[PDB]
Amino acid sequence: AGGGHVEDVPFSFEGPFGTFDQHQLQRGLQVYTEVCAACHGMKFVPIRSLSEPGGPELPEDQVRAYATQFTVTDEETGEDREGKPTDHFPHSALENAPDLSLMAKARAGFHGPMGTGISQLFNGIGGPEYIYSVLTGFPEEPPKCAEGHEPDGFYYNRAFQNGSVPDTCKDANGVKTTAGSWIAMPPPLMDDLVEYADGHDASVHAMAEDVSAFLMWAAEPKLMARKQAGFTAVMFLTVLSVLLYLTNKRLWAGVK
Amino acid sequence: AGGGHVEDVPFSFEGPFGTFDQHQLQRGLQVYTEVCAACHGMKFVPIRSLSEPGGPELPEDQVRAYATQFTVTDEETGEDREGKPTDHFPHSALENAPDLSLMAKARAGFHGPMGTGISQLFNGIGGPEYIYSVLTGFPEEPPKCAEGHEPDGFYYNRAFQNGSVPDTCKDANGVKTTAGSWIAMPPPLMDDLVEYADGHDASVHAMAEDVSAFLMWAAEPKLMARKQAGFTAVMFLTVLSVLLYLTNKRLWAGVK
Amino acid sequence: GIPHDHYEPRTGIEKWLHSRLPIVALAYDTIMIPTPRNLNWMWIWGVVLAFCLVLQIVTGIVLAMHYTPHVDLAFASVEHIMRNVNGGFMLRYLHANGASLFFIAVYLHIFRGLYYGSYKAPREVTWIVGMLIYLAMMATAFMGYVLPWGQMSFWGATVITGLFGAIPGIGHSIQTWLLGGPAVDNATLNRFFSLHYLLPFVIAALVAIHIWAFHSTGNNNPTGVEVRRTSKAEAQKDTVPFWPYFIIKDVFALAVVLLVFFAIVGFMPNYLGHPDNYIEANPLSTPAHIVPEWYFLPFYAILRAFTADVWVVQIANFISFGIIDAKFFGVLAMFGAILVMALVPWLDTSPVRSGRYRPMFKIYFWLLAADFVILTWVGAQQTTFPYDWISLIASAYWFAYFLVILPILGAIEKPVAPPATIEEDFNA
Amino acid sequence: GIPHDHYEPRTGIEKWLHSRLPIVALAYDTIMIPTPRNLNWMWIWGVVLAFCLVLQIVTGIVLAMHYTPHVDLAFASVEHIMRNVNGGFMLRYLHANGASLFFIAVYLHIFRGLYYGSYKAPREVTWIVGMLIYLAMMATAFMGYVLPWGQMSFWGATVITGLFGAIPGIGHSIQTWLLGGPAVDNATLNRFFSLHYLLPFVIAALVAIHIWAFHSTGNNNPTGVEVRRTSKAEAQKDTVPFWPYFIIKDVFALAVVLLVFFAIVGFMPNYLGHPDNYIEANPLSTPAHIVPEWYFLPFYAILRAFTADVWVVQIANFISFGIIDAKFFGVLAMFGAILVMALVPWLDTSPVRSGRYRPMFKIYFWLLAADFVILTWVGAQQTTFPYDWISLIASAYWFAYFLVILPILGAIEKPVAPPATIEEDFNA
Amino acid sequence: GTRRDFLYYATAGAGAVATGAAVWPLINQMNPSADVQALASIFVDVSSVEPGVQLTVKFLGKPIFIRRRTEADIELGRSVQLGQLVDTNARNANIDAGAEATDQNRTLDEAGEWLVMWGVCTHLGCVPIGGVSGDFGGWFCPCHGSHYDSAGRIRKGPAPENLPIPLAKFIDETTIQLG
Amino acid sequence: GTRRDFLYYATAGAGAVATGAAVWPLINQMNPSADVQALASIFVDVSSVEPGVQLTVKFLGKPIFIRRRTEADIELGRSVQLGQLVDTNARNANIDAGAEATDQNRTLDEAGEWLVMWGVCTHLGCVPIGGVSGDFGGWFCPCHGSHYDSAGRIRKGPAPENLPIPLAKFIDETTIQLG
Ligand code: HEM
Ligand code: HEM
Ligand code: HEM
Ligand code: HEM
Ligand code: HEM
Ligand SMILES: C/C=C(C)/C=C/C=C/[C@H](OC)[C@@H](C)[C@@H](OC)[C@@H](C)CCc1oc2c(O)c(OC)cc(OC)c2c(=O)c1C
Ligand SMILES: C/C=C(C)/C=C/C=C/[C@H](OC)[C@@H](C)[C@@H](OC)[C@@H](C)CCc1oc2c(O)c(OC)cc(OC)c2c(=O)c1C
Ligand SMILES: CCCCCCCCO[C@@H]1[C@@H](O)[C@H](O)[C@@H](CO)O[C@H]1O
Ligand code: FES
Ligand code: FES
Ligand SMILES: [Sr+2]
Ligand SMILES: [Sr+2]
Repeated sequence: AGGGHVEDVPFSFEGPFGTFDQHQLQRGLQVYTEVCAACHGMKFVPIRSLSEPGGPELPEDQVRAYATQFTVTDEETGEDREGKPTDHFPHSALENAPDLSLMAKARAGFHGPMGTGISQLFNGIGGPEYIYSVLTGFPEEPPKCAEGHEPDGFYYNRAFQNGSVPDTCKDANGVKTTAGSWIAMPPPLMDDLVEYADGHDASVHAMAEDVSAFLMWAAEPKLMARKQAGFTAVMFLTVLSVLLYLTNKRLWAGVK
Repeated sequence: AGGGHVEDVPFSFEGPFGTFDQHQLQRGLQVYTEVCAACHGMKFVPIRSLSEPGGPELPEDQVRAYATQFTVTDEETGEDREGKPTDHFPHSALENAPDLSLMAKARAGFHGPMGTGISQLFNGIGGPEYIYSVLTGFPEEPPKCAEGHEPDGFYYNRAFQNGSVPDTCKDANGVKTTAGSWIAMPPPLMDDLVEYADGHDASVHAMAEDVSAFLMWAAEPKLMARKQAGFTAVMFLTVLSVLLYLTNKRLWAGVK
Repeated sequence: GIPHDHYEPRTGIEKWLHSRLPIVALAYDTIMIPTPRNLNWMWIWGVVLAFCLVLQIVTGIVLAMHYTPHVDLAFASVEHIMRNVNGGFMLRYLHANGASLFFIAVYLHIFRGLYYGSYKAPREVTWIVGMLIYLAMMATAFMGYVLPWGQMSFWGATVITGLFGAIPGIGHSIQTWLLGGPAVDNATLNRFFSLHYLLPFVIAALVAIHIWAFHSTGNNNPTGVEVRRTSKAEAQKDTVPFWPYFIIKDVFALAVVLLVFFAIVGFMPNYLGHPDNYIEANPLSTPAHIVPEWYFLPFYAILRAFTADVWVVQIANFISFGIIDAKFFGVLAMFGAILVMALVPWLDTSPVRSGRYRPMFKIYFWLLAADFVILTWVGAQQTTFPYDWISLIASAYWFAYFLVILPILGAIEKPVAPPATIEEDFNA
Repeated sequence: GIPHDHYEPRTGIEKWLHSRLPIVALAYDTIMIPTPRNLNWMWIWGVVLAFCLVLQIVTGIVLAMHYTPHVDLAFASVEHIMRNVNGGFMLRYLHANGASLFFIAVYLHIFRGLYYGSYKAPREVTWIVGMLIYLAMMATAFMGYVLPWGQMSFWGATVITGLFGAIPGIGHSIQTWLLGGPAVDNATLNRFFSLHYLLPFVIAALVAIHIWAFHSTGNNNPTGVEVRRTSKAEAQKDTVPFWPYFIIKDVFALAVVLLVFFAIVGFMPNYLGHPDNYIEANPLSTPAHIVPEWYFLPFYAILRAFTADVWVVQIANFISFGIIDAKFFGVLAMFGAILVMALVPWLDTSPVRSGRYRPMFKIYFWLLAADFVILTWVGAQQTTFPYDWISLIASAYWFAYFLVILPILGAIEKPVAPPATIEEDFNA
Repeated sequence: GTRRDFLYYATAGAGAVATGAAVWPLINQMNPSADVQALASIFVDVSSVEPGVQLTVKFLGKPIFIRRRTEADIELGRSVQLGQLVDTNARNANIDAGAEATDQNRTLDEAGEWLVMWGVCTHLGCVPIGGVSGDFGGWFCPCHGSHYDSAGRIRKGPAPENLPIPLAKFIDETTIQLG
Repeated sequence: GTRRDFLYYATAGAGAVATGAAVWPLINQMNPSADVQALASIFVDVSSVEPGVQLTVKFLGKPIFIRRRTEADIELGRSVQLGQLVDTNARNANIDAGAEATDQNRTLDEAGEWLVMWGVCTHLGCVPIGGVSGDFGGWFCPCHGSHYDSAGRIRKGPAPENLPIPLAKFIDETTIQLG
C-alpha cells in the first residue's frame, strides 16, 4: 500500500504551547460514546481518567455515573456488574473494529517528502488529522473507475490507504487510480447525530473533529504534562547552557 | 498450632537410590481420579506429563483419552471443550479443598528434634507420609473429650495439627488433649472403593499409600532425573577431588 | 604515557585512605591526564555516549520496575507505564529516544575516528574494543525494542532471529535455540528481557576497558601528531590537564546536546519512531509499512540490496554449489559491512594519521559519509526501481572503500605535511 | 607491596598487545602475587564466595529467562521452570541452595576474619567494603526469595518493608515508597524483580574493589605477622607465588565444597528451605509456622528478643518520650548488631593481630561463635519461656563482645609472643 | 574579578538544581501509581455470621476481621483496666481521635457484639490468628509473638498499638459498610 | 616420573569434562521447553470460503494460508514453466520430496482450487500479503520485497524457496486437517 494525504486540521493541542480544549474533549467523549463505542473499544483507557487533569476533566460523580452503562465481568466475582471508574473502557464489540485507545498515534498523516520525513519534522505524525480525514472522506459517489465493481461490505473512503481497490481501478502497473480505497467501516457520522449539551453544532465535520481530539487525548492523556515538562526542561538547559558556555569561555581564555 | 507425628511409610522413592514405582503411581492416579478429584484439583500439573518418563508413564493415546473427561474453557474459542493432554488438571471443584499439585512438598511430618531439624537430615520432610497419615487417621469414634461437642461440618483426624479442637479438649493452659484435630475433609477412603485393574488390594491403607506416592510424583515429577543428575555429579567430583588432592599434595610437597 | 605529575596525598583522611586503597589516586590519574589543546567539537561524542549509557541504564532499571515481560501483559504493561506510573510517560519516551541519541552519537563518534585515523596504530585495541561495544549496543537496542510487543516489535523479532536460520547447516538449530520454540513467542520475549537487562552491564565493562585503552596511548588530536613526551616542559606545551578544561567543555557540550534532546522528548517524542508499534503484535499479519529502526536502516539496506537477480550473488551461488544463495549472501554482506569497518586499522595502509593532511583520502571519506546517509535513506524506500540500483551502488561503494580504495591510497596518495607539534597547531 | 617480579612480554602478539593495553600484565600481577606460605583452610572461603557469586549470576540470568514477575503468573512461572524448562528443576534448586551456600561461606569468611584480626590495620578498608557486600548480599537474597510469590515470600516481603515503617517520622513514607502501594502487591513484586537483577552486579563491582583492597596490603596469614618486604630474597622465604600454589589449592577446595553442595542439591534440595513457600501467597492469612530463612535467623532472633516487657526497652521508651518503643528498638538492635560488627576495627584496641596469640580473646571469640549458632537456633524457636531469655542473653552477649569486651581486653589482656616470621611459622 | 567567581555559583547552582529535577522523579516513580490510588469502600453481608465466628475480608490488599463476639469475649474485654493496656488509644477512626481503649470504645454496637478491625498486626504487618488464640483470649501474631485481647488490644510482644479499626458502620439490619 | 605428568592429564581431562557438563545445560535450557514441544494437529472448516478468498489460521505460532483460488489463479499458475522458476522443488510435505514446483504439485485438489501453505516468507519469516499482491499475481512480502505467484512460488526477491506446504488433507466434504 502506501501513505497518503490527509486534511490538515488546526487542532488546539498542536504546537509547543497547544493544549487540549476541555469542552471539545467533552464533546468528543460524547461522540465516541453514542457513536463509535458501538463497534470500537478502548481497552487501555481507564474510565477514571475522564476525571484526571489535562483531559475532559469531568466531575468524579459524573464519571462514576458514566461507568454505570457498562457491563463488566468482575475479576473475582466472575460475574457481571456495573462499571466502576477503576475499569477500562471495554474491548471493541465488533471483532474487526480496531481498538481506538492508541489510534491517534498508530497512524501518520504526513508521509514524506521523498522518505526524508522532513514533512513530519514540521507537521508531526498527523494521527488526529488522519482519523479526522477518515470520518470526513466518505463520498456519496464511488470513484468512477469502480462504477460497478464495489466489493460488497466495504465503502469507498478517500483517506484510507490500506483497503482493497477493484482491479478496474488500478493502472497498467497495478497501482490504484483512486486517492483512497475500500474500508470495512460503514460511514459513521451523519449530520446532527449527537445532541450536544451546549447546543454546539453537530455537523459531521465538527463531530469528526471533536472525536478526533478526544482520541488524541485518549492516546496521549499526559500530553500537556509532557509539554510542560518539556518547556521546563528546555528552560533549565537554555540557562544552564549559557552559564556553562561563559564558564567554559572564561576557563579556556587562560589558554588561547 | 504445631507440627505433630505421622505414620512412617517406607515409600519406594526414598533414599538416594529410591525411584518411583510405575504401577503404584498408576494406581495412585486412579485413586486420585475416582476419589480426590471430586473436590481437589492439580492446577500446576499438565496432564501430558502422565506420559513423561519417571512417572506413571501411560501411553500417549491413553493419556489423550483420559484428558477427555475434563471440561476446559478453551483459551481462544472461549467455548468449553474436552481436555487435551496439553491442559492442566482442573482447579479444585470444592472451594476449600486445597490444590494437591505440590501438597507433598508443602508439608513436613518429621518436625524436630528441638528445632534442630536433625530429624529431617535423616527422615526427609515427610510430605507423603504426612498425606498418608491424614487419609489413615480418620477414626470411627471421636476422641473421648469431645463426646458431644463435635463442630458440625468437621471430622476428628489424628494426623491433622491445624484444625479446631473443642474447648472441652484443651488443657489448663489452652493446649489440646487430642493428638490430632478437626479437619473439614470428610473421610475419603472406604475399603475397596477403587476397583483396581490388576486386582491389587484396595484396602484404605493401600489406596492411601498409593495416592500418596502419586502425589509425591505430581509434586516432584523430576525426582529421578535429579537423583541421577545428583549421582553423576557426585561421581565426577569425588574423582576430580582425589586427583586435585594428589595434584595439590604433589605440587606443595616441593615447599614443605 | 605523557610526562606529568601524579596524585599526592595531602588531607589527613587522604593519607590514611591512600596507604590502604589508592582509589583516590586512580580517580585522580583518570581525570588529571594531560590532553592535547587542539581537540575540537568532534571529540565530545565520547562523553555524550557515557551520558547515554548511564541514562539508558537508570531509566531502564526504573522501567523494568513496572514492565511485565509476558506476551499477555507486556504491551498492556507499557501503557500502564505511560498512563499510571508517575512520570512514566516521560521515563518511557526518555528510554526510547535515548536509544536514538545513543546511535546518532556512535555514528558521529565512529566517523570522527575514520577521518582522523584514531583507529591507526597504536590505537588498534581502542578501536577493536569500540567495535565490540557497537555490536553489543545493536544487540541490546534490538532486544529492547522487542519488549513493548507491538507490531514492529514482533516482526522485527522474527526477521532478526531469522538471520541466524540462514547460516548453512547449523542455521535452523541456532534459530530454534534463540526462539526457544517454532516461532517468536513468550519464550522469546522472556529471554530477550533477561538479556536486554544483562547486556548494558557488559557494554559498561567494555567501556571501562575502552577508556583504559586510550588512557594507555593518550588521546589522538585533529592533527594526528602525538604529544611530546621528552619532558613535562614541552609536554605541557602540547597539552592542558583534563580537569578543569575538558571536564567543563564536556558539561557545556552535554548541556547543549541535552537541550536539543529534551526538546525532542518534550515536543516530538514519537518522530524517530514507528506508529505501528502502537499496535499490538499480531503473529498473523505483517504491517504493509514495516520498517527497521533508523539506526538500523543503513545495514538493512545493504542486506536487501542483494536479491536473486544480482550478478555477484549469482556468481557466488554457482561457485559454491548453491550454498551461498541470495538469503545468506545478504546476511554475509550486512555483517561483512560491519566486519570490514572493524578491520580498517589493517586495510588502511597510509602512514599518515589525520585525514586532514590526506587530499585524495578526503574525497573518499566524504563519499563514505554521504554513502552512509544515502544507505540510511534507501533503507526506508521501496525495493522497486531505482532504489534497488541505489542500494546496490551504495553497498558496493561501502566495501570498495575499506577493501579497495583505502589499501590503494596507501601507495598512490601524496600527503601534505602536518604541523610539527600540537603546540604549533594550537597557536597557529 | 611484597617484593615480587613484574610481568614481561615475551610472545610476539604479547609485545604488540602489551604496548597498547597492558591487560595481560594486570591479570598477571593479580594471580602472580606473593602469598604467605602458612595460610590454612580457613583462607579458602573467599574463592567459594567467588564461585557462589558467579553461580548465582549465571543461574539467575538463565532463570530470569523463564520467570514472569507478576503476581498472577510468578508462582505458576516457577513451577513451569520446574516441570517444563530443560533442567529447570535443577537450575532452580541450584539458585536456591546456592543462596544458602553463599551465606554459609560468608559467615565462615567473616568469623575467620574476626579470629585472625584480618580487619585490623591496615586492612580496615578491605573490611568495610566487605561489610557493604554483606548488606548487599542480604538485600539481594531477600528480594530474590520474594519472587516465587509463595507464602513465605509474601509475608517475608511484608515484614521486611515493615522494618522501614518503624523509623520515627519518615517511616510510613519510606515504607509506602518501597511498596508502591498500601500493601505488598504486584508493584512490589515487579520492582523487587528489577532490583534483584541489579544488585548482584553491584556486589560484583564491590568484590572487584574488595580484591583490589587486599592486593594493596597483602593477605593476612594465621600468625598476623606480615611478609618481609626488605628484599625479594627474604620475601620469598615467607611467600610462594599465588600461581600455581594457591590457584590449585582453591580448585581442590572448590571440588570438595561442590561435592557436598551437589550432594545437597541432588538428594536433599528442600532441606534448607521452608515447605510453606510451596503454597501460593495468601494476603489474608499468615502461616502459623512462618520462619525466616536460616541465614537470616540470628538477626531475626535479636529483633524479637526485645518486647515491651524488657526493662531496657521500658527505660529507653520512657527516657525518649515513647519514640523508641519496642518495635523501633528491635529494629535498631538488629541493624545495630550488624553495624557494631562493622566497627570492630575501631572497637578492638589490642595491638596484637592474630587471636591465636591472645589467651583471653579466644574464650570470648568462641563464645561469640557459639552465640551466633545459638542465636540462629533460637530464631526458629517460639517466643515462650525460656527462649525469650535465651534470645535476650544471647543478644546481650553479642553487643557486649564488640562494645565492652574487645575494647577492654585491649588493656587487661596479656598476649603471647607470635612467630618472628611467617617462614619461621611455616617451618616449625 | 568576582563576575567569574559568581559565574561559578550561578553555574554550580544551576547544576544542582537540574541534578535534583532529574533525581526526584527517579525516586517518585515508585510512589503509588494512579491505578492503586483508586481507593473505594466495600460493603459486607453479615446476616450469616453466628456469634463466636470471625469473618476475614480483603480491603486495600490487607485483611479486615469482622468477629461477632461471645458473652465471654465481651466480658473479658470489659473486665480490663485501661491502666493495664499497653496502648490506651482506641485506634478507632469512627469515634474521636483521643478516645480510650475501652471495650465499649472498640466495638460497633453497644452490646459489644461486633468487633471490626484491620487484621494487620501493628508490629510489622502479619495477620494475627483468631479463634481466641494467645495468652489474652484474642489473637496471636505468629511473626514475632504479639498477643491481643478479645478487643484486639495489644497486651504483649513488640506490637506497639491496638489493631486499627477503619471507618466501619452498619448500613442496615445486616450489612456493614467498610471503607 | 610420568605418574605426575599423567596426573596432569587425568586432572585436566576430568576438569574439561565437568566444564562441559556444566555448560551444555546452560545452553540447553533455551531449547523448546516441554510445553512447547506439545505439537498437535488442528482442523479447519472451509465450508464458508468462497473462491478468491484467503483464510489465515494460526498453527505452531505462525500463520497458514488457505486460499480457494479463482480460474485466473489456477490459469496463471499452470502457465508457468518449471525452468522459469527460482525454486523447482514443490516443497510439498504431502507428495514426494523430489516433486516439482508445478501448479498441480502445489494444490491439495486436482481442480487446483485449494492452495494450502505456510504464510511464512522463506526469506526471514514475515507474512506475505495476499489478495493477488505483487508482480506475479500472488503474494508480496513487505519485509524485503519477495514476490510469489498464484501457487506461492518464489519469483523474485531474496526469498530462496516456495512457501512450504504442511501435511494438509481433506478430512471430508468440507474440512481440512492441518498438522
Ligand atoms: C483423595 C483420597 C483425597 C486426598 C488424597 C485428599 C487429601 C487432602 C489433603 C492432604 C488435605 C490438606 C490438609 C492440610 O491442610 O494439611 C485435604 C484437605 C481437604 N480435603 Fe481432601 N483429599 C481427598 C479427597 C477429598 C474429597 C473427595 C473431598 C471432598 C469431599 C475433600 C475435601 C477436602 C477439604 C474440604 C479439605 C480442606 C479442609 C481442611 O480441613 O483444611 N478431600 N485433603
Ligand atoms: C558505549 C559507546 C562508547 C563510549 C561511551 C565511548 C567513549 C569514548 C570516550 C570517552 C572517548 C574519548 C573522548 C572522545 O574522543 O570522544 C572515546 C574515544 C574513542 N572511541 Fe569510543 N566510545 C564508545 C564507542 C566507540 C565505538 C563504537 C567506536 C568505534 C569502534 C569507538 C572508537 C573510539 C576511538 C577510536 C577513540 C579514540 C581514542 C584515542 O584517541 O586514543 N568508541 N570513546
Ligand atoms: C544499553 C543501553 C540500552 C539501550 C540501547 C536500550 C534500548 C531500548 C530500546 C530501543 C527499547 C524500546 C523502547 C521503546 O519502547 O520505544 C528499550 C526498552 C526497554 N528497556 Fe532498554 N535499553 C538499554 C538499557 C536498558 C537497561 C540497562 C535495562 C535494564 C532494566 C532496560 C530495560 C528496558 C525495559 C524494561 C524496556 C521496556 C519498556 C519500554 O518499552 O521502554 N534497558 N530499551
Ligand atoms: C561476594 C562475597 C565476598 C567475596 C567473593 C569475598 C572474597 C574474598 C577473597 C577472595 C579474599 C581473599 C581470600 C580469603 O582470605 O578468603 C577475601 C578476604 C577478606 N574478606 Fe572477603 N569476600 C566477600 C565478602 C566479605 C565480607 C562480607 C566480609 C566481612 C566484612 C569480608 C571480609 C574479608 C576479610 C577481612 C578479608 C581479609 C583481607 C586481607 O587479608 O587483607 N569479605 N575476601
Ligand atoms: C547475588 C546472587 C544472588 C543471590 C544470593 C540470589 C538469591 C535468590 C534467592 C534466595 C531466590 C529464591 C529462590 C527460591 O525460589 O527458593 C532467588 C530467586 C530468583 N533469582 Fe536470584 N539471586 C542472586 C542473583 C540473581 C541474578 C543475578 C538474577 C537475575 C540475573 C537472579 C534471578 C532470580 C530469579 C528469576 C529468581 C526467581 C525464580 C526462583 O524462585 O528461583 N538472581 N534468588
Ligand atoms: C539474543 C540476542 C540476539 C537475538 C541478538 C541478535 C543480534 C542481531 C544483530 O545485532 C548485532 C542485528 C540487531 C543487527 O545486525 C548486525 C541489525 C543491523 C539488524 C538490522 C535489521 O533490523 C530489522 C528490524 O529492526 C526490523 O524491525 C521491524 C525488521 C527487519 O526486517 C524487515 C530488520 C532487518 O531486516 C534488519 C537487517
Ligand atoms: C527494596 C529493597 C529492600 C526493601 C531491601 C531491604 C533489606 C533489608 C535487610 O537487608 C539489609 C534485611 C533483609 C535483613 O535485615 C538486616 C534481614 C536480616 C531481615 C531478617 C528477617 O527476615 C524475615 C523473614 O525472611 C520472614 O519471612 C521468611 C519473616 C520475618 O518476620 C516474621 C522476618 C523477620 O522478622 C526478619 C527480622
Ligand atoms: C532541534 C529540535 C527542536 C524541536 C522543536 C519541536 C517543536 C514541536 O512542536 C510539536 C509539533 O511539531 C507537533 O506537530 C505537535 C503535535 O501535537 O506537538 C508540538 O509540540
Ligand atoms: S508482625 Fe506481628 S508480631 Fe511482628
Ligand atoms: S522476510 Fe520476506 S522478503 Fe524478507
Ligand atoms: Sr495540523
Ligand atoms: Sr519413610
